[PDB]
Amino acid sequence: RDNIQGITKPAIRRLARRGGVKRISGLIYEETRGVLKVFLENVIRDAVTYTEHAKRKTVTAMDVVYALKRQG
Amino acid sequence: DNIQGITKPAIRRLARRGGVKRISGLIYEETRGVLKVFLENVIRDAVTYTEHAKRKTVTAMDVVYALKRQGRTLYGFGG
Amino acid sequence: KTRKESYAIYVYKVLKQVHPDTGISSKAMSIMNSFVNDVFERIAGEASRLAHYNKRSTITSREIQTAVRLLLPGELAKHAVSEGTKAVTKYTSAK
Amino acid sequence: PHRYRPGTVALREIRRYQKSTELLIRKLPFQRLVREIAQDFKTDLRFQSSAVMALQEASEAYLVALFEDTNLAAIHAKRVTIMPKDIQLARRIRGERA
Amino acid sequence: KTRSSRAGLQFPVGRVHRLLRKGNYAERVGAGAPVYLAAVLEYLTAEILELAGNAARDNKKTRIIPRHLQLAVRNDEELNKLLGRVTIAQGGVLPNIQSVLLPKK
Amino acid sequence: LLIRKLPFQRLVREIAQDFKTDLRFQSSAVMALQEASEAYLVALFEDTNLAAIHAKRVTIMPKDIQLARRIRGER
DNA sequence: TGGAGAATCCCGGTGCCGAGGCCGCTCAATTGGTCGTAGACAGCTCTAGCACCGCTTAAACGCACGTACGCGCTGTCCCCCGCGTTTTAACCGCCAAGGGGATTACTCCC
DNA sequence: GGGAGTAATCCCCTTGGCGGTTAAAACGCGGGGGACAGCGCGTACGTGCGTTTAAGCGGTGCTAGAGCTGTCTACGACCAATTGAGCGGCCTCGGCACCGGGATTCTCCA
Repeated sequence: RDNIQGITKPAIRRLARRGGVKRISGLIYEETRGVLKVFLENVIRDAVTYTEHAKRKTVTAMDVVYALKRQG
Repeated sequence: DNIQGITKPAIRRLARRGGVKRISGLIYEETRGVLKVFLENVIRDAVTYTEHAKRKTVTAMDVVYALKRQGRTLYGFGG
Repeated sequence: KTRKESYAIYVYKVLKQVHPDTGISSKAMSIMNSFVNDVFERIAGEASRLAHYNKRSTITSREIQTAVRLLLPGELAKHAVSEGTKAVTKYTSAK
Repeated sequence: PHRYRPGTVALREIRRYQKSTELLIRKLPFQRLVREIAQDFKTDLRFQSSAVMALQEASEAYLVALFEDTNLAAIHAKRVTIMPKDIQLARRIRGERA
Repeated sequence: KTRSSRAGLQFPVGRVHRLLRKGNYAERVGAGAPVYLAAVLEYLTAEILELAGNAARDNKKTRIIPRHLQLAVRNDEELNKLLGRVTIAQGGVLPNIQSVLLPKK
Repeated sequence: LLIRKLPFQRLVREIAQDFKTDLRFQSSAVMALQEASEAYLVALFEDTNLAAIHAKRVTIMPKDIQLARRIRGER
C-alpha cells in the first residue's frame, strides 16, 4: 500500500535538474507521481502477459525489453 | 515555384477547421515550409517503393505503403 | 476483367445482422475493407512475433489470444476474447 | 451600414468548416505541386489520380492536427493569435525537429 | 458443410487461413487460429457498424457515409484509442471550440 | 541512478500485484524498468521546460505537464 | 433594454445516378487419406530469488527566514479582421497523341 | 507438327492543349481590440541547520522454479476430386443533393 511516496521530493528535484529545470512549483510532485504510475501500469501489463504466454512465473528482462519495444 | 499555389485563404480554411480564431501574417510561410517537407518525405518513400517494384508509374497503393511506414496509416484508398 | 478479393459481402451481411434498415455507400465500403485488412495485418504480425520469441513454428489460438490481449484496449479486448473462445469451443465441440 | 464586431465571422467560419468535409486546398495547384516535387527525385514519372487524392487527404489531416497543436500552444501562453513560435514549439514537442 | 457455418460466424475462415499461409507469418499454422481471428474481426466490425448506424440515425440519414464512421470512432474512447494514428478519408473533424474563445460579454 | 532502488522495487511489486498474484521478478528486469522510467521522466521534464520558457516563465507548473502530454500524443 | 437585419433551419418539389438484387461461370474451399515430425508431458538438476538480521551513515524531513518573481493592473500602438471592389486562373468539356501490357493473325524452324 | 518472333489493334489510362466563364483569390482601407511593456506587491520557493530514518552493504539459509533432456502421439503439410460460394455483367428505382420560398433565430446599438 501507498508506495508511491517512495518517489521522494529530492529525487524528483534531481530528475528535474538533469533536464535543466531551474524552479519547481509545489504541485509538480503529485502530477509526476501520477504520470510515473500510468507509465508503469502500461509497461507492467505487457510484461505480465508476456510472462503469462511462456507459462512462467518470473518476469525476465527479455519480457521487459519486448514491452518497451511495444511502446517505443 | 508552385508552392505559392497553396494560397492564403486555403491556409485560413485549414486553420479555421482546427479551431483557430486569429492568425498572424507570418503563419503562412512556415505552413508552406512544413507542407513541402512532409510532401518531400512522402514522395521520396513512394518513389523508392515504386522503383523497387519496377514500374514507371506510382499508384495509390504505393503511397498507402509510404504513409504506413511513417506510422500515419490512411483508410479508404485500397489499403 | 481481373478478379479482386474483398470482404464486402461479409460486412454487408454483418451490417444487416446488426441494423436491418440501414444502407452503406462505396466509400464507406472501402474504409471498412481497409479497416479489416489493417487489423488483420496487425494481429497476424504480433502473433508472428510471439511465435518467434518462444521458439515455436506454429501459430495457434493461444498466440492469437495473446496478440488480441496486447493490441486491444479495455473492455473491448475482454469481449473480443470471450467471443473468440466461444467460437473456438463451438467449432471444436461440433460433430 | 451594418458591420459585425471582429470575431463573429471567425466563429461562424469555424463552425462552417467544422461541419463540412469537402477538401479545402484546390485540386490543380496541388497536382502542379506534386509534379514539381516529384520531378526532382526521378524524371519521367507519371501519376494516378487516386495517388494525388491520397496525398491531398494526408496533407489535410497533417495540417489540421498541426494547427490544433498550434492553437493549444497559443492558448497556453495567454494569447489568442497564433504565431510561428507556437508552430516551432508544436513540432519540437512532437519530436519531428531535432 | 463450410467451416464458417460450423463456427457459427459470418466472416470466412478458409480465406483467413489462406491469407495466413500466404503471408509467411510462420512455417506452420494451427486449426482454431483462423476461427479465433475471424471471430475477433467480426466482433470489431460489429461495434464499429453499431456506432456508425446510431450516428446515421441521429443525422437523419439511411446510408452510412464516411462522416458517420468518423463520428463513430471519435466519440467512443476505446475505438479512438485503437484508431488513434489512423486517418479516415472524407471524414472531417469533431466540433470543438475551446472555452476561452467564446465571446464572453 | 537518481531514484533509490528499494522503493522503486516496492512500487513495481505493488503495481504488479493487481495483475497476477504470487509473481516473481529478476533483478535485471527491475534495473531495466528503473532505467526506462528515469529516461522517460528526464525527457518529459525537458519538454515541460520548453513549454514553460514558451510561457515567459522560469518556474514550471502542472499546466506545462498537461500541455506536454497533450501535444506529445498521450492521454 | 427591442427593432433591423442578416444568417440559418425547415419544408416541398425535382431528378438523376448508384445500391443492390439477379443470372451465369469458375475456381478455390472442402473430403478423404497418407506420412513425418513438433511439441506435450515427466523427470532431473541446481541457479537464483526471496526472507531475515544487524550495523553504519548519507539522505531526507521539518522549520526559519529572506526575497524573486508570478500575477494583476494600466497604458500604448499597431496590425489583423470585415467588407467592398478588381483581376485571374481553376474548371469544365472536348479533343488528340501516345506509353503500355494483353489479344489476335502471319510466318518461320528443328 | 507444335513452339516461337513480329506486327496491328481494341482498349485503358495519362498528359497536353484550347476556349468560356465564373467563382474566387487579391488589393485596399478604417478601426478596434489585443499583444506587449512597465510597475507593485506579497507569497511561495530556495537555502541553511538540526535531526531522524531508512537505504545499502554484508552475510546466511532455504527452496520454487527456470532450463534441459527423452519419448512418442496427435496434428498439420500435401495431393487428387469435386462442387457450391463468390466473383463479374446488367438493370432499375428510391434516397439524397439541390433550388426556392418562408419562418425562425443570433447580433448591434440606441
